[PDB]
Amino acid sequence: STGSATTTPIDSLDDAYITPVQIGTPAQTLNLDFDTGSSDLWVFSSETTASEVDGQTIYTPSKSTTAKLLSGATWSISYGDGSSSSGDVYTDTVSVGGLTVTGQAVESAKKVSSSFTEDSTIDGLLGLAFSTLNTVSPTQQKTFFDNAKASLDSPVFTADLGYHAPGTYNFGFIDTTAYTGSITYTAVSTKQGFWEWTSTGYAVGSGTFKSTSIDGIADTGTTLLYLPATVVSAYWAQVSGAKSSSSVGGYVFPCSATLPSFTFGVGSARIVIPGDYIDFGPISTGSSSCFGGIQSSAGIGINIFGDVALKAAFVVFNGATTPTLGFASK
Ligand SMILES: O=C(N1CCC[C@@H](O)C1)C1(c2ccccc2)CC1
Repeated sequence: STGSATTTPIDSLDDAYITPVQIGTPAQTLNLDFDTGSSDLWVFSSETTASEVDGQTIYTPSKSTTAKLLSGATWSISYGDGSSSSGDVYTDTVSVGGLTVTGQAVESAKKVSSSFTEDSTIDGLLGLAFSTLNTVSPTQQKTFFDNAKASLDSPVFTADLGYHAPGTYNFGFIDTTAYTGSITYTAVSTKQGFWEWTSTGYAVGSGTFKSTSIDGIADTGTTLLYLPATVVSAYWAQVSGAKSSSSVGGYVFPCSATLPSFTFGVGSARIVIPGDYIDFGPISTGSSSCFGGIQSSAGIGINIFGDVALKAAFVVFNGATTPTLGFASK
């Protein structure tokens, strides 16, 4: 089997991407944030504290003939940005782009943090990291990909995120028309439950490439590119007027600037992120200070190849017995 679904930016800045997902019988379609950095499929629901729902589409298990309460099971998760949600668990039929999993754990939110309430465009998350990170207790549950894997034509999914444009998540096949040149594959460590890999270095603009190992995660659920402070300083040094602002929470730059590209290594191959992809616009409405898309990972504890990086590439998440990651230009 295979599945193919379009993923759409939630706003003009590509702050996140949403992908329609069918849950239950008859289908209830929710727009979920596919997140390769976590492993819970959770949704706004009829059980979510009413004051914490503001425009989201909710899953109502009592209206689904295939929903079954997973007795005794609860979940609770916190994300890198300090957001969180928690609740109880149903199993139900879940389809993405024509690919159906029966008995998928669908984590129903009783509580969500303010950041989720305030984003009317995201109805939940669909985790695509390794199932070892799944938070369901006392019986850990499998991700949608982990459940679908054995039925797929090939045990893979691909992320093809657009810059200010829709893109695609494919399950079970590699669309050879969706990228240029060849896909370069690179080793993955699953020890922390992430799609963790080691970039071979970087370049800033037309500068010379610096060979250096940068260990990080491929995370579709993180907006920006978070890299070591040395690397980030070298980037922003090439933008007149750019500075790290403690008050704003990272590097900012004059909105009148033309940003240089940033290149990252994947083995001997190179992925080029155009300068425009690094512009996240005014820090507040009407400001001439703009927020940068490349930021320091110093305060995080891990480097994160988020959407800014991934949208520059066609990315293969290969879930074979020994997982790997593949990157191609497009
Ligand atoms: O809605 C979110 N956004 C991310 C920040 C920019 C916003 O436009 C979108 C939040 C989120 C999404 C996915 C994972 C963790 C947190 C904070 C709730």
